Amino acid sequence: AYEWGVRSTRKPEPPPLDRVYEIPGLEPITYAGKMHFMPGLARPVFPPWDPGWTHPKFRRLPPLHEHPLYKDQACYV
Amino acid sequence: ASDEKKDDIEKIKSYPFMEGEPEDDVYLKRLYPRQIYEVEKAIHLLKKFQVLDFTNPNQGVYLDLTLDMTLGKKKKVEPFASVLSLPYPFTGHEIKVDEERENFLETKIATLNMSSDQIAANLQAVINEVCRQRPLNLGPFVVRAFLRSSTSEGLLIKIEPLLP
Amino acid sequence: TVIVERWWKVPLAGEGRKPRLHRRHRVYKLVEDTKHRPKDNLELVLTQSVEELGVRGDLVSVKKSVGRNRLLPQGLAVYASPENKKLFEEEKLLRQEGKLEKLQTKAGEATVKFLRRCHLEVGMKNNVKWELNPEIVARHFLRNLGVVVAPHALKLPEEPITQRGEYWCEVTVNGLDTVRVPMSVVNFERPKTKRYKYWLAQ
Amino acid sequence: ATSVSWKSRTKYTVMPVKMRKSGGRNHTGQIQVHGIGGGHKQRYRMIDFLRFRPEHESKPGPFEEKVIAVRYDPCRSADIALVAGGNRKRWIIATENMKAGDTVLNSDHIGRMAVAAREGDAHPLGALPVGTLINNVESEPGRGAQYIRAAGTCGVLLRKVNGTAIIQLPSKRQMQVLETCIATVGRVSNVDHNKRVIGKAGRNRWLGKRPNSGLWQRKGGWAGRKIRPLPPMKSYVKLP
Amino acid sequence: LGHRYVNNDKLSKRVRKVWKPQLFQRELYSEILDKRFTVTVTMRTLDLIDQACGFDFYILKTPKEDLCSKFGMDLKRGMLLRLAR
RNA sequence: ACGAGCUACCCAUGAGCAGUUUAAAAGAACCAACUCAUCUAUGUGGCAAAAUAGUGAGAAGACUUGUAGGUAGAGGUGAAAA
RNA sequence: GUUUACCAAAAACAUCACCUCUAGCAUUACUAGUAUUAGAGGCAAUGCCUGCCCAGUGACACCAGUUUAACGGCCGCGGUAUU
RNA sequence: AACUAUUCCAAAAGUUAAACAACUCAACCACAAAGGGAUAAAACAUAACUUAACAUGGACUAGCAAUUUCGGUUGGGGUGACC
RNA sequence: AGUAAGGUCAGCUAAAUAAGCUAUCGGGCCCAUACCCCGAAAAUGUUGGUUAUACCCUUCCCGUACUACCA
Ligand SMILES: [K+]
Ligand SMILES: [K+]
Ligand SMILES: [K+]
Ligand SMILES: [K+]
Ligand SMILES: [K+]
Ligand SMILES: [K+]
Ligand SMILES: [Mg+2]
Ligand SMILES: [Mg+2]
Ligand SMILES: [Mg+2]
Ligand SMILES: [Mg+2]
Ligand SMILES: [Mg+2]
Ligand SMILES: [Mg+2]
Ligand SMILES: [Mg+2]
Ligand SMILES: [Mg+2]
Ligand SMILES: [Mg+2]
Ligand SMILES: [Mg+2]
Ligand SMILES: [Mg+2]
Ligand SMILES: [Mg+2]
Ligand SMILES: [Mg+2]
Ligand SMILES: [Mg+2]
Ligand SMILES: [Mg+2]
Ligand SMILES: [Mg+2]
Ligand SMILES: [Mg+2]
Ligand SMILES: [Mg+2]
Ligand SMILES: [Mg+2]
Ligand SMILES: [Mg+2]
Ligand SMILES: [Mg+2]
Ligand SMILES: [Mg+2]
Ligand SMILES: [Mg+2]
Ligand SMILES: [Mg+2]
Ligand SMILES: [Mg+2]
Ligand SMILES: [Mg+2]
Ligand SMILES: [Mg+2]
Ligand SMILES: [Mg+2]
Ligand SMILES: [Mg+2]
Ligand SMILES: [Mg+2]
Ligand SMILES: [Mg+2]
Ligand SMILES: [Mg+2]
Ligand SMILES: [Mg+2]
Repeated sequence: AYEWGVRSTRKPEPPPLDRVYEIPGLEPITYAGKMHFMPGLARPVFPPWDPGWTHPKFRRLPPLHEHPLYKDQACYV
Repeated sequence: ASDEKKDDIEKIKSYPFMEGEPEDDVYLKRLYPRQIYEVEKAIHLLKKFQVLDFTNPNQGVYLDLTLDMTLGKKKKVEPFASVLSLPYPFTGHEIKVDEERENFLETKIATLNMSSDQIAANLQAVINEVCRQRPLNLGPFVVRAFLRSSTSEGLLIKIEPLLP
Repeated sequence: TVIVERWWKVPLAGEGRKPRLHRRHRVYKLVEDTKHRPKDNLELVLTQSVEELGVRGDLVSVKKSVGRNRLLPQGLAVYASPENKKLFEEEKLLRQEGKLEKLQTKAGEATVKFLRRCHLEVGMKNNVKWELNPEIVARHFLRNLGVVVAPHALKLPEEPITQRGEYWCEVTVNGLDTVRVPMSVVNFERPKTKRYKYWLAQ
Repeated sequence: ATSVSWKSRTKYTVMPVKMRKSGGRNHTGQIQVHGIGGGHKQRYRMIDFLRFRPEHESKPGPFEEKVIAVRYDPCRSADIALVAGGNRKRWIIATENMKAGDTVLNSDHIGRMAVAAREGDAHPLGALPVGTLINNVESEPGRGAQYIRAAGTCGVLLRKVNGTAIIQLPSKRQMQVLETCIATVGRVSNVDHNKRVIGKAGRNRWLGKRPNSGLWQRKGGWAGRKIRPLPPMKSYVKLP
Repeated sequence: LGHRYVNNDKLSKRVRKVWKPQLFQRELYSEILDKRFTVTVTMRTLDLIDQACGFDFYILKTPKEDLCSKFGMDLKRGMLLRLAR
């Protein structure tokens, strides 16, 4: 079929990981220690951000099925 | 001498050949090169093949000789027909030439029932007879020899010792 | 990989010093290219018998492209390093001391493969009485199937054969592998006549 | 500076979508195609090329839809028609005499004998009669309609051999395609688009074509009436 | 990077010329790491692999000046730590 | 290296065209705002490194115009005047 | 309608029309299009017409060959009805 | 030259491989064929062909384009002539 | 003015082996003419030099042709 997305308009995929991460049993050297970008050092991989305390406005939108009134049957409004 | 037939003469000379029966008792003719060389063994084998492939004891052995009738100079020599009677004629014979001029001649030697010594003697006479057209030592005249009977295939005769 | 040399000479510097390089020393000329050479072959030791190559533990100078693509990655063969060769050479000594190789030569394995799927036509002429013996059967291999068979290798079913029919022949190579090939005894035909009647017509 | 293409919408919708003109400038910003720019502002309608598209995968059977209205599309030279069925609507290219309150059948079942060719039905090339006029040709199964979409252009099926159909494009070039591809029977609407006459230079500017350059170029060897044999048939069937 | 003479004649035009190696896409197997890496390799690299009689031998025997690749040095360091540890 | 705040063209986003004549908002007609600059006279270190006065052509369109963005010198742009 | 802002506003360029040429097709131009489409050009509405010529050159075919609404070309000497 | 396009060779990847023109003149054989009067060797020491997308080296054609110049004497230069 | 360039039967062409066609002259065929068939004659613009001549050069003569521009 003809999907309506366009490669340029869609969000780019993440850049390929550095070759150091592919070597088993080898700790990569990243610039996360100096908390700023530096050429020649591997790009760090960070775990998903987990705010200990939830904030109303700045939190991600909860999934629809998380709502208590969510039901499998499709009702038309 | 055309370069096309010079390639052919190079090709036939490059065909591998080995002496004696290999270690394997049973092997493919494709895998191993020719082995049968002796004239005395070849004549006996043809008589043996007559027993193995039961036919008439009398068979005309039409020998095929891959004669180098070319490459004397840069200009090739022309075919001819030298007639010399064999010491043991079968029951002066012309030496025919190939229609395609592919450097092979088919001339009858003798009957199968003739003894190997007489047939080998006839073979030696044929070798000297064919070389009479170009007896020069500048280039070789014989490349390969294949002795076949009426109901048998040719054998690669070790004709190099019999050239002189 | 290209190989080039400078057109203009470079002045010397013999005290272990880097020589002076000028613009005219950048002018190169291609003297030889490594990809246009007639490439050589790669020698490998086989760790498993191949259908058309040698047998388990054998030296073969296969084409360089083949070795890196299907032999080495799949484990059929290993690099023929000098240290690797003596491991197989010593390995051979153990089996051949007690006659336990049973692997055949490079051609010997191919002989078994061909004889596994083959049929021999034993053409006999009925105008004269014929009796089949191992010497006669080996003849038909050379002409029909192109197989050279030692007279002692063949083991006929010991039943004299005087009429056309279907039988079996036991073929043994190097006294290690025994192959039972089908035997088809049919009336003999001249190949010039036989090929005219069947091959040329169809 | 790199620009962003306006084709950012991801979900299909029948309503017209906003559209930005280019003017021949590529993403870099330089002119690549001359004589384009300064046209009347237009909105784009999302056109569903794939005729056979079930609402759900639960029932892959043939379905029949209803035509609501036939409108004028500024982008293409043909006329598009709104078609609704089930719980969705689609903009598809209308054939020569498609009108409001009409029913259109979409099917893919390749039957042995035949299927009657109607003016709006879309059927695979394997079930259509030999002498059928077609448009919206699908080059490969599931790829979608790419060929024969201009106003008044219709291709004619030629023959079906060894489970493969051969059609004639409007350029009088034979094309080979698998018989399972979906095609639409009939001729594309707005037949007299070729006979339309532009009354003044301004009407070209309204459409969006800028005037040609005034440089006088002497004709080379490329010009002159060229008689050339028809190129061989283009086949999209991959022979194993 | 360099120049050349057209027709290989000195009295001819001087021309800028760039010679590029022919690159190939291959995946290699290392016994020390037991992982397959899809690495852009050249025909000379494969010849050096055969000359050293092993991919791991090629990395561990060729020095830094011969390898001239940060991936190779990291590949050696990964295997060198594997042996010592 | 730096320049499309003037100018050539284009992409966005806005804003103007009163009266009069005609089934007409028709690249129709009369005539302002508005935009170009035909002819002549002053001016020629001038008010002005291209203007003033009179007179002219278009004035619902291929029209004028504000803001902001894009194309950069082996090029950009051009209803070719190099 | 447009052009040499600052010596030429024109008979120059553009233009509706006609004609030749090149292309069977997908994710940034052409185009979210598909030969009644889109580019590279010539000539200028309408009306009556657009004659002859592939030798050369160019293009196509990439071979014979085919093309001028492709670049271009489209004849002498002598005599002859009182003058 | 680069670059764009066309074509070939090399590199690279892959595919397949052990081969055909009698005729019995005599005559055996119930046939089907046979025997005497040929049934070789060989395929090529690898060979042959295909190869999408990218892409290297060396050539061919075309487009586009780069570098550099355009002699002298002359009753002023050009033109004719001369060296 | 300069430069270029040519002359051949009565006419037009090709060769310098001076030929071919037509015209002209004579004869045949027809009632006569023409067509047609047969036979004959015919020339290298001019002077000089080119072993000697001719295709060449030179002299004389006729006629043909291009150019004559920047201020
Ligand atoms: K339309
Ligand atoms: K800007
Ligand atoms: K002023
Ligand atoms: K004007
Ligand atoms: K031509
Ligand atoms: K003077
Ligand atoms: Mg010193
Ligand atoms: Mg459009
Ligand atoms: Mg135009
Ligand atoms: Mg023009
Ligand atoms: Mg601006
Ligand atoms: Mg008004
Ligand atoms: Mg008006
Ligand atoms: Mg004024
Ligand atoms: Mg005034
Ligand atoms: Mg006044
Ligand atoms: Mg006015
Ligand atoms: Mg007016
Ligand atoms: Mg800039
Ligand atoms: Mg330019
Ligand atoms: Mg303009
Ligand atoms: Mg001009
Ligand atoms: Mg000019
Ligand atoms: Mg005007
Ligand atoms: Mg001006
Ligand atoms: Mg202006
Ligand atoms: Mg003016
Ligand atoms: Mg017309
Ligand atoms: Mg006209
Ligand atoms: Mg004009
Ligand atoms: Mg005109
Ligand atoms: Mg004409
Ligand atoms: Mg021609
Ligand atoms: Mg190259
Ligand atoms: Mg220079
Ligand atoms: Mg000069
Ligand atoms: Mg001078
Ligand atoms: Mg003068
Ligand atoms: Mg001159």
